[PDB]
Amino acid sequence: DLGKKLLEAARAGQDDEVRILLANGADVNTADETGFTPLHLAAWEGHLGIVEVLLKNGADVNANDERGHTPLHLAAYTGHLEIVEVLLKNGAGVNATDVIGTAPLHLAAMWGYKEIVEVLLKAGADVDAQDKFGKRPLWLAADQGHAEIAAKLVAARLKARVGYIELDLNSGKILESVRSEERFPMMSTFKVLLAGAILSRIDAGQEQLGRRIHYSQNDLVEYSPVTEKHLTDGMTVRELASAAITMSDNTAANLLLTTIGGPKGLTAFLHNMGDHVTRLDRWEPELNEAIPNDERDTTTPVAMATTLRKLLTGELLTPASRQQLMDWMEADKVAGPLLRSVLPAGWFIADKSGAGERGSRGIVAALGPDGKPSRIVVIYTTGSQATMDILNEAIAMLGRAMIEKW
Repeated sequence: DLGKKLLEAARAGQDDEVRILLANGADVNTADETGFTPLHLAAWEGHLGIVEVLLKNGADVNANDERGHTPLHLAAYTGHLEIVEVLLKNGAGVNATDVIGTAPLHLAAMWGYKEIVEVLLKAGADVDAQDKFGKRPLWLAADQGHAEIAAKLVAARLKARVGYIELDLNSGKILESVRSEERFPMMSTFKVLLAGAILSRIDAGQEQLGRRIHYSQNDLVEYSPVTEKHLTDGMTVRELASAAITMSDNTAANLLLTTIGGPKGLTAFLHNMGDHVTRLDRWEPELNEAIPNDERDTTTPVAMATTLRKLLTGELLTPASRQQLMDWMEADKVAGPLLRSVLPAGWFIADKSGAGERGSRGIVAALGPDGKPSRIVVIYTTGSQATMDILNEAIAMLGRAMIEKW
Protein backbone atom coordinates (compact mmCIF):
# COMPACT_ATOMS: atom_id res chain seq x y z
CA ASP A 1 0.00 0.00 0.00
CA LEU A 2 2.36 2.70 1.27
CA GLY A 3 5.25 0.87 -0.37
CA LYS A 4 4.03 1.51 -3.91
CA LYS A 5 3.37 5.09 -2.84
CA LEU A 6 6.88 5.54 -1.42
CA LEU A 7 8.56 3.94 -4.43
CA GLU A 8 6.86 6.25 -6.94
CA ALA A 9 7.21 9.29 -4.68
CA ALA A 10 10.94 8.62 -4.41
CA ARG A 11 11.25 8.04 -8.16
CA ALA A 12 9.22 11.16 -8.96
CA GLY A 13 11.36 13.41 -6.76
CA GLN A 14 8.45 14.40 -4.53
CA ASP A 15 10.46 15.31 -1.43
CA ASP A 16 7.57 16.29 0.85
CA GLU A 17 5.44 13.29 -0.15
CA VAL A 18 8.34 10.98 0.73
CA ARG A 19 8.58 12.60 4.17
CA ILE A 20 4.84 12.19 4.71
CA LEU A 21 4.80 8.57 3.55
CA LEU A 22 7.68 7.55 5.82
CA ALA A 23 6.07 9.52 8.64
CA ASN A 24 2.98 7.34 8.19
CA GLY A 25 5.04 4.19 8.76
CA ALA A 26 5.94 3.32 5.16
CA ASP A 27 8.67 0.69 4.85
CA VAL A 28 11.82 2.58 3.87
CA ASN A 29 13.21 -0.69 2.49
CA THR A 30 10.16 -1.66 0.45
CA ALA A 31 10.99 -3.43 -2.82
CA ASP A 32 9.29 -3.56 -6.22
CA GLU A 33 9.02 -6.62 -8.47
CA THR A 34 12.70 -6.53 -9.50
CA GLY A 35 14.01 -5.65 -6.03
CA PHE A 36 14.41 -1.89 -6.47
CA THR A 37 14.01 0.17 -3.30
CA PRO A 38 13.12 3.86 -3.00
CA LEU A 39 16.83 4.55 -2.48
CA HIS A 40 17.68 2.81 -5.76
CA LEU A 41 15.19 4.97 -7.64
CA ALA A 42 16.24 8.20 -5.91
CA ALA A 43 19.90 7.48 -6.69
CA TRP A 44 19.03 6.65 -10.30
CA GLU A 45 17.00 9.83 -10.78
CA GLY A 46 19.42 12.17 -8.99
CA HIS A 47 17.16 13.04 -6.05
CA LEU A 48 19.92 14.00 -3.60
CA GLY A 49 17.59 15.33 -0.91
CA ILE A 50 15.46 12.19 -1.03
CA VAL A 51 18.53 9.91 -0.94
CA GLU A 52 19.54 11.63 2.30
CA VAL A 53 16.04 11.45 3.81
CA LEU A 54 15.75 7.74 2.99
CA LEU A 55 19.09 6.94 4.63
CA LYS A 56 18.19 9.11 7.63
CA ASN A 57 15.07 6.95 7.95
CA GLY A 58 17.23 3.82 7.84
CA ALA A 59 17.27 2.75 4.19
CA ASP A 60 19.57 -0.17 3.39
CA VAL A 61 22.47 1.63 1.69
CA ASN A 62 23.57 -1.66 0.09
CA ALA A 63 20.21 -3.08 -1.02
CA ASN A 64 20.38 -5.40 -4.04
CA ASP A 65 17.90 -5.79 -6.88
CA GLU A 66 17.39 -9.11 -8.69
CA ARG A 67 20.58 -8.56 -10.69
CA GLY A 68 22.71 -7.41 -7.75
CA HIS A 69 22.62 -3.69 -8.50
CA THR A 70 23.13 -1.48 -5.46
CA PRO A 71 22.20 2.20 -5.15
CA LEU A 72 25.89 3.04 -5.65
CA HIS A 73 25.85 1.13 -8.95
CA LEU A 74 22.94 3.23 -10.21
CA ALA A 75 24.45 6.53 -9.04
CA ALA A 76 27.74 5.65 -10.74
CA TYR A 77 25.96 4.65 -13.94
CA THR A 78 23.98 7.91 -14.00
CA GLY A 79 26.87 10.19 -13.03
CA HIS A 80 25.37 11.59 -9.83
CA LEU A 81 28.55 12.57 -7.99
CA GLU A 82 27.00 14.08 -4.87
CA ILE A 83 24.83 10.99 -4.41
CA VAL A 84 27.83 8.66 -4.79
CA GLU A 85 29.54 10.59 -1.99
CA VAL A 86 26.48 10.47 0.28
CA LEU A 87 26.12 6.72 -0.27
CA LEU A 88 29.79 6.06 0.54
CA LYS A 89 29.51 8.30 3.61
CA ASN A 90 26.55 6.17 4.73
CA GLY A 91 28.47 2.91 4.31
CA ALA A 92 27.90 1.97 0.68
CA GLY A 93 30.06 -0.96 -0.41
CA VAL A 94 32.55 0.59 -2.83
CA ASN A 95 33.48 -2.83 -4.27
CA ALA A 96 29.99 -4.33 -4.54
CA THR A 97 29.60 -6.47 -7.67
CA ASP A 98 26.37 -7.27 -9.52
CA VAL A 99 25.61 -10.72 -10.99
CA ILE A 100 27.99 -10.16 -13.93
CA GLY A 101 30.84 -8.84 -11.79
CA THR A 102 30.37 -5.15 -12.59
CA ALA A 103 31.54 -2.82 -9.82
CA PRO A 104 30.75 0.92 -9.57
CA LEU A 105 34.27 1.73 -10.82
CA HIS A 106 33.59 -0.15 -14.07
CA LEU A 107 30.60 2.11 -14.67
CA ALA A 108 32.22 5.40 -13.65
CA ALA A 109 35.23 4.59 -15.82
CA MET A 110 33.18 3.41 -18.79
CA TRP A 111 30.91 6.47 -18.84
CA GLY A 112 33.74 8.92 -18.21
CA TYR A 113 32.77 10.25 -14.79
CA LYS A 114 36.18 11.61 -13.79
CA GLU A 115 35.22 12.94 -10.35
CA ILE A 116 33.25 9.81 -9.49
CA VAL A 117 36.28 7.69 -10.44
CA GLU A 118 38.38 9.88 -8.11
CA VAL A 119 35.92 9.44 -5.25
CA LEU A 120 35.58 5.69 -5.79
CA LEU A 121 39.34 5.10 -5.85
CA LYS A 122 39.88 7.18 -2.71
CA ALA A 123 37.09 5.22 -1.00
CA GLY A 124 39.05 2.04 -1.73
CA ALA A 125 37.64 0.79 -5.04
CA ASP A 126 39.68 -2.10 -6.45
CA VAL A 127 41.20 -0.64 -9.62
CA ASP A 128 41.77 -4.04 -11.27
CA ALA A 129 38.31 -5.42 -10.55
CA GLN A 130 37.48 -7.88 -13.34
CA ASP A 131 33.87 -8.56 -14.32
CA LYS A 132 32.40 -11.83 -15.61
CA PHE A 133 33.69 -11.03 -19.11
CA GLY A 134 37.26 -10.16 -18.17
CA LYS A 135 36.77 -6.41 -18.52
CA ARG A 136 38.59 -4.04 -16.17
CA PRO A 137 37.99 -0.31 -15.54
CA LEU A 138 41.25 0.69 -17.26
CA TRP A 139 40.29 -1.30 -20.37
CA LEU A 140 36.80 0.24 -20.48
CA ALA A 141 38.26 3.73 -20.08
CA ALA A 142 40.82 3.11 -22.82
CA ASP A 143 38.31 1.72 -25.32
CA GLN A 144 36.09 4.73 -24.58
CA GLY A 145 38.99 7.13 -25.05
CA HIS A 146 38.81 8.46 -21.49
CA ALA A 147 42.52 9.24 -21.27
CA GLU A 148 42.45 11.32 -18.07
CA ILE A 149 40.53 8.60 -16.26
CA ALA A 150 42.89 6.02 -17.76
CA ALA A 151 45.85 7.89 -16.27
CA LYS A 152 44.13 7.85 -12.87
CA LEU A 153 43.51 4.10 -13.07
CA VAL A 154 47.12 3.50 -14.13
CA ALA A 155 48.40 5.49 -11.14
CA ALA A 156 46.15 3.53 -8.79
CA ARG A 157 47.21 0.23 -10.37
CA LEU A 158 50.90 1.11 -10.25
CA LYS A 159 50.49 2.98 -6.95
CA ALA A 160 52.77 5.63 -8.43
CA ARG A 161 52.71 9.13 -9.90
CA VAL A 162 51.80 9.33 -13.58
CA GLY A 163 52.40 12.40 -15.71
CA TYR A 164 51.56 12.90 -19.36
CA ILE A 165 51.01 15.59 -21.96
CA GLU A 166 49.94 15.64 -25.60
CA LEU A 167 50.51 18.65 -27.86
CA ASP A 168 49.94 19.62 -31.48
CA LEU A 169 53.02 19.74 -33.69
CA ASN A 170 51.90 22.58 -35.97
CA SER A 171 50.55 24.96 -33.32
CA GLY A 172 52.08 23.73 -30.07
CA LYS A 173 48.60 23.72 -28.53
CA ILE A 174 48.46 21.52 -25.45
CA LEU A 175 45.66 19.06 -26.21
CA GLU A 176 45.88 16.86 -23.12
CA SER A 177 47.61 17.05 -19.73
CA VAL A 178 47.90 15.35 -16.34
CA ARG A 179 50.59 16.36 -13.83
CA SER A 180 52.40 17.80 -16.86
CA GLU A 181 54.25 20.27 -14.62
CA GLU A 182 55.58 17.76 -12.06
CA ARG A 183 59.14 16.41 -12.18
CA PHE A 184 59.95 12.86 -13.30
CA PRO A 185 63.25 11.06 -13.93
CA MET A 186 64.10 11.37 -17.64
CA MET A 187 65.98 8.08 -17.89
CA SER A 188 67.06 7.32 -21.47
CA THR A 189 64.48 9.75 -22.90
CA PHE A 190 67.19 12.39 -22.35
CA LYS A 191 69.08 10.84 -25.27
CA VAL A 192 66.83 12.61 -27.78
CA LEU A 193 67.92 15.90 -26.22
CA LEU A 194 71.56 14.81 -26.32
CA ALA A 195 71.07 14.02 -30.01
CA GLY A 196 69.68 17.50 -30.57
CA ALA A 197 72.67 19.06 -28.85
CA ILE A 198 75.02 17.03 -31.06
CA LEU A 199 73.13 18.00 -34.21
CA SER A 200 73.33 21.63 -33.12
CA ARG A 201 77.13 21.47 -32.96
CA ILE A 202 77.07 19.80 -36.37
CA ASP A 203 75.01 22.66 -37.81
CA ALA A 204 77.59 25.06 -36.37
CA GLY A 205 80.44 23.19 -38.07
CA GLN A 206 81.84 22.23 -34.67
CA GLU A 207 81.05 18.55 -35.15
CA GLN A 208 80.70 16.03 -37.98
CA LEU A 209 78.48 12.96 -38.28
CA GLY A 210 81.46 11.10 -39.72
CA ARG A 211 84.02 12.09 -37.08
CA ARG A 212 85.55 9.00 -35.50
CA ILE A 213 85.37 8.54 -31.73
CA HIS A 214 87.97 6.27 -30.13
CA TYR A 215 87.25 4.88 -26.66
CA SER A 216 88.52 2.18 -24.32
CA GLN A 217 87.16 -0.95 -22.65
CA ASN A 218 87.22 1.08 -19.43
CA ASP A 219 84.57 3.43 -20.85
CA LEU A 220 82.08 0.58 -21.24
CA VAL A 221 79.01 0.70 -18.99
CA GLU A 222 75.95 -1.52 -18.63
CA TYR A 223 74.82 -2.02 -21.34
CA SER A 224 77.01 -1.64 -24.42
CA PRO A 225 75.38 -3.79 -27.13
CA VAL A 226 76.99 -1.91 -30.03
CA THR A 227 79.96 -0.03 -28.55
CA GLU A 228 81.39 -3.17 -26.92
CA LYS A 229 82.00 -4.58 -30.41
CA HIS A 230 84.09 -1.69 -31.77
CA LEU A 231 86.77 -1.13 -29.12
CA THR A 232 89.58 -1.36 -31.69
CA ASP A 233 88.34 0.78 -34.59
CA GLY A 234 85.96 3.04 -32.67
CA MET A 235 82.68 4.47 -33.95
CA THR A 236 81.63 7.64 -35.76
CA VAL A 237 79.40 10.28 -34.15
CA ARG A 238 76.62 9.15 -36.48
CA GLU A 239 77.02 5.53 -35.40
CA LEU A 240 77.06 6.46 -31.71
CA ALA A 241 73.91 8.55 -32.08
CA SER A 242 72.06 5.69 -33.79
CA ALA A 243 73.23 3.22 -31.14
CA ALA A 244 72.22 5.52 -28.28
CA ILE A 245 68.70 6.24 -29.55
CA THR A 246 67.76 3.04 -31.39
CA MET A 247 69.71 0.45 -29.39
CA SER A 248 69.76 2.25 -26.02
CA ASP A 249 73.54 1.85 -25.94
CA ASN A 250 74.52 3.56 -22.69
CA THR A 251 78.23 3.85 -23.45
CA ALA A 252 77.39 5.51 -26.77
CA ALA A 253 75.29 8.06 -24.89
CA ASN A 254 78.14 8.79 -22.48
CA LEU A 255 80.68 9.17 -25.30
CA LEU A 256 78.46 11.72 -27.05
CA LEU A 257 77.88 13.53 -23.74
CA THR A 258 81.63 13.97 -23.31
CA THR A 259 81.88 15.84 -26.61
CA ILE A 260 79.50 18.54 -25.32
CA GLY A 261 80.95 18.78 -21.80
CA GLY A 262 79.05 16.10 -19.91
CA PRO A 263 75.68 16.50 -18.13
CA LYS A 264 76.55 20.15 -17.46
CA GLY A 265 77.00 20.69 -21.19
CA LEU A 266 73.58 19.30 -22.07
CA THR A 267 71.93 21.29 -19.29
CA ALA A 268 73.58 24.47 -20.59
CA PHE A 269 72.37 23.66 -24.11
CA LEU A 270 68.87 23.25 -22.68
CA HIS A 271 68.94 26.40 -20.54
CA ASN A 272 70.16 28.38 -23.55
CA MET A 273 67.22 27.31 -25.76
CA GLY A 274 64.65 28.18 -23.07
CA ASP A 275 64.28 24.99 -21.02
CA HIS A 276 65.06 26.13 -17.48
CA VAL A 277 63.51 22.97 -16.00
CA THR A 278 65.14 20.00 -17.73
CA ARG A 279 68.44 19.07 -16.10
CA LEU A 280 70.92 16.24 -16.53
CA ASP A 281 73.38 15.82 -13.67
CA ARG A 282 74.77 12.30 -14.07
CA TRP A 283 75.93 9.82 -16.71
CA GLU A 284 74.59 6.42 -17.69
CA PRO A 285 73.56 4.35 -15.77
CA GLU A 286 73.58 6.36 -12.51
CA LEU A 287 71.08 8.87 -13.91
CA ASN A 288 68.32 6.24 -13.61
CA GLU A 289 68.47 5.92 -9.82
CA ALA A 290 65.18 7.79 -9.44
CA ILE A 291 65.68 8.63 -5.77
CA PRO A 292 62.37 9.91 -4.33
CA ASN A 293 62.21 13.73 -4.37
CA ASP A 294 65.63 13.89 -6.06
CA GLU A 295 65.56 16.57 -8.76
CA ARG A 296 68.71 15.28 -10.49
CA ASP A 297 68.25 14.02 -14.05
CA THR A 298 64.58 15.05 -14.14
CA THR A 299 62.23 16.88 -16.49
CA THR A 300 58.54 17.68 -16.58
CA PRO A 301 56.24 16.29 -19.29
CA VAL A 302 55.58 19.80 -20.62
CA ALA A 303 59.26 20.83 -20.52
CA MET A 304 60.37 17.72 -22.39
CA ALA A 305 57.42 17.96 -24.80
CA THR A 306 58.10 21.63 -25.53
CA THR A 307 61.85 21.14 -25.91
CA LEU A 308 61.32 18.10 -28.11
CA ARG A 309 58.88 20.00 -30.32
CA LYS A 310 61.36 22.86 -30.70
CA LEU A 311 64.06 20.44 -31.87
CA LEU A 312 61.79 18.60 -34.32
CA THR A 313 59.79 21.46 -35.88
CA GLY A 314 61.30 24.59 -34.35
CA GLU A 315 64.30 26.61 -35.51
CA LEU A 316 66.92 25.08 -33.21
CA LEU A 317 68.11 22.71 -35.94
CA THR A 318 68.50 22.85 -39.72
CA PRO A 319 65.91 20.94 -41.78
CA ALA A 320 68.56 18.27 -42.40
CA SER A 321 69.32 17.86 -38.69
CA ARG A 322 65.62 18.08 -37.83
CA GLN A 323 64.97 15.19 -40.18
CA GLN A 324 67.93 13.19 -38.89
CA LEU A 325 66.64 13.50 -35.33
CA MET A 326 63.20 12.25 -36.38
CA ASP A 327 64.77 9.42 -38.41
CA TRP A 328 66.81 8.13 -35.46
CA MET A 329 63.66 8.07 -33.32
CA GLU A 330 61.57 6.37 -36.03
CA ALA A 331 64.19 3.63 -36.31
CA ASP A 332 63.80 2.92 -32.59
CA LYS A 333 63.88 -0.85 -31.97
CA VAL A 334 63.94 -1.11 -28.17
CA ALA A 335 60.48 0.37 -27.62
CA GLY A 336 58.21 -2.48 -28.71
CA PRO A 337 55.94 -2.87 -25.66
CA LEU A 338 54.75 0.74 -25.16
CA LEU A 339 53.03 3.01 -27.72
CA ARG A 340 54.17 0.92 -30.69
CA SER A 341 52.30 -2.10 -29.31
CA VAL A 342 48.94 -0.28 -29.51
CA LEU A 343 49.65 1.82 -32.61
CA PRO A 344 47.17 1.14 -35.44
CA ALA A 345 48.37 0.07 -38.90
CA GLY A 346 49.62 2.86 -41.16
CA TRP A 347 50.47 5.20 -38.29
CA PHE A 348 53.79 7.01 -37.94
CA ILE A 349 55.80 6.90 -34.72
CA ALA A 350 59.21 8.26 -33.79
CA ASP A 351 59.99 7.69 -30.13
CA LYS A 352 62.41 7.00 -27.30
CA SER A 353 61.64 5.04 -24.15
CA GLY A 354 63.32 4.95 -20.76
CA ALA A 355 63.46 2.68 -17.73
CA GLY A 356 65.09 3.12 -14.34
CA GLU A 357 64.85 2.13 -10.69
CA ARG A 358 61.77 2.40 -8.47
CA GLY A 359 59.37 1.60 -11.32
CA SER A 360 60.65 4.54 -13.34
CA ARG A 361 59.32 4.31 -16.88
CA GLY A 362 58.61 6.76 -19.67
CA ILE A 363 58.38 7.55 -23.35
CA VAL A 364 58.57 10.55 -25.65
CA ALA A 365 57.02 10.27 -29.10
CA ALA A 366 56.07 12.09 -32.26
CA LEU A 367 53.20 10.13 -33.80
CA GLY A 368 50.08 10.36 -35.92
CA PRO A 369 47.90 8.58 -38.50
CA ASP A 370 48.46 8.37 -42.26
CA GLY A 371 52.23 7.97 -41.96
CA LYS A 372 52.89 11.47 -40.63
CA PRO A 373 53.58 12.74 -37.10
CA SER A 374 51.04 15.35 -35.97
CA ARG A 375 51.36 15.36 -32.17
CA ILE A 376 53.96 14.87 -29.46
CA VAL A 377 53.16 12.63 -26.51
CA VAL A 378 55.23 12.34 -23.35
CA ILE A 379 54.43 9.91 -20.54
CA TYR A 380 56.37 9.41 -17.30
CA THR A 381 55.83 7.39 -14.15
CA THR A 382 58.00 6.62 -11.11
CA GLY A 383 57.77 5.03 -7.67
CA SER A 384 55.83 1.89 -8.59
CA GLN A 385 57.07 -1.48 -7.35
CA ALA A 386 55.27 -3.27 -10.20
CA THR A 387 56.93 -5.76 -12.53
CA MET A 388 58.23 -4.52 -15.88
CA ASP A 389 55.40 -6.21 -17.79
CA ILE A 390 52.75 -4.37 -15.77
CA LEU A 391 54.47 -1.01 -16.26
CA ASN A 392 54.67 -1.56 -20.01
CA GLU A 393 51.04 -2.68 -20.17
CA ALA A 394 49.84 0.29 -18.11
CA ILE A 395 51.60 2.82 -20.34
CA ALA A 396 50.40 0.95 -23.42
CA MET A 397 46.82 1.13 -22.14
CA LEU A 398 47.27 4.86 -21.57
CA GLY A 399 48.38 5.26 -25.18
CA ARG A 400 45.48 3.06 -26.25
CA ALA A 401 43.18 5.61 -24.62
CA MET A 402 44.87 8.54 -26.36
CA ILE A 403 44.67 6.85 -29.76
CA GLU A 404 40.97 6.24 -29.18
CA LYS A 405 40.43 9.89 -28.21
CA TRP A 406 42.57 11.08 -31.14
